[PDB]
Amino acid sequence: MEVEKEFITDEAKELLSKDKLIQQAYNEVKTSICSPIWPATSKTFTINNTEKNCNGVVPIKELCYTLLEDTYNWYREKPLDILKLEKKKGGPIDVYKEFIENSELKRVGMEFETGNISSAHRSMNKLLLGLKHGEIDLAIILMPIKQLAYYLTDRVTNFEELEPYFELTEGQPFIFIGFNAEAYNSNVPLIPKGSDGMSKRSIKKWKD
Amino acid sequence: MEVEKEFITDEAKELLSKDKLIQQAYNEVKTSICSPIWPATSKTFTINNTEKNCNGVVPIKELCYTLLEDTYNWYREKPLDILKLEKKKGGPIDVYKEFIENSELKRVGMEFETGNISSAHRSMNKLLLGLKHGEIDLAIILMPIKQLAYYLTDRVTNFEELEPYFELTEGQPFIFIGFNAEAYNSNVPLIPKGSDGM
DNA sequence: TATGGATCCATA
DNA sequence: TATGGATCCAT
Repeated sequence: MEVEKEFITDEAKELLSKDKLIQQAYNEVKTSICSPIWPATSKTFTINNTEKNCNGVVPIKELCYTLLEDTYNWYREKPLDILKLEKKKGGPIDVYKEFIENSELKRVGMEFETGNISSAHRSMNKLLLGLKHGEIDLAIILMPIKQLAYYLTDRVTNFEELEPYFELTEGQPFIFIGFNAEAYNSNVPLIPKGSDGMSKRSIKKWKD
Repeated sequence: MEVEKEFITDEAKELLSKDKLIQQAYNEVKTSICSPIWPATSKTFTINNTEKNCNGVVPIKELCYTLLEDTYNWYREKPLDILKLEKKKGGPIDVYKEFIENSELKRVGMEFETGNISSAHRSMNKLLLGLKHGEIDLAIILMPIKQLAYYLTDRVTNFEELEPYFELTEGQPFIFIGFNAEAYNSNVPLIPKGSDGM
């Protein structure tokens, strides 16, 4: 997979230039998102382009999550205190990791959005909320770009469609990454939808 | 239909206290939202409570829009300049109306959310964007409360689920209103569904 | 009566 | 075209 579009707030740029732990986080994220391939035996991600919305989204994230969790030690389902404890309503964050080096600690929250575009607004607000309540120091949202999404389940989150709203995270450190396949072709197999595209891996939950 | 819950940012409270144009927009929407009845012969909104999520959501909004549009003169699908003109990306706002009186104009935008709860965040954000850009002066969101939603299509916007995010509108004039059915009864007809997604 | 999602719809 | 929406799913 390749990263083709990115939006970095000014606040995230400042941390990205001076801060080594943030620098480290970003690198683990980029490398993880560039890792997905299709098919499994290939060295790049090629997507079937026979027709509009022909592919399901589930399997596309697998290799990204595996790398973060198993090679980089990020956790899944970290709940925010403002939600679990105070409001007692609202689910957790997709991915999370604490980066420590001597006295320094940096907490990063991230959501890899492949749901409907409307869900991304939710992920965005949810990260907004943990940033404003001091629970995370940087927020990251990963999603496909529009070109890629043309061949995915209809209406999934795409960079270009969320882009007019990026402006609502100003004043906070946030990074938006739009990924695209490295090739389009109808020789490759279709990513399955439904149960068949379902992940069957055990996930590294924060509660462990 | 009844209005059962409401959250008014302190900024909207001020306006609702001082502004007549604002009070008028408010009473209009309230009257309209209290509009829906079921069945069509009834004087109130009765909802078939046979099973969880047994009713569809479309025909619920009908009578509310009708009053807004036909009686009160609000306009549907009003595009925002930041999106249609500047960013050149994005859809319009659901209901809009200009309150003009003397040298005064009050611009109100409103979203009647019956889509997935996730959508509600899109609506909230789009209305925050119009507020931030000075295109509207008050933003309002109407949604079912959880009790009523329980009988509607699974996962539709419900007051209580959006509630933890109200604070994201802080500093802005906003109004969230949650409506409920006047009664529940298994003898009234089911609100039909469509064939969306799955 | 919990909650993030995954999928397809209809009208431009 | 592009966009808001509706409908069930999985844990």
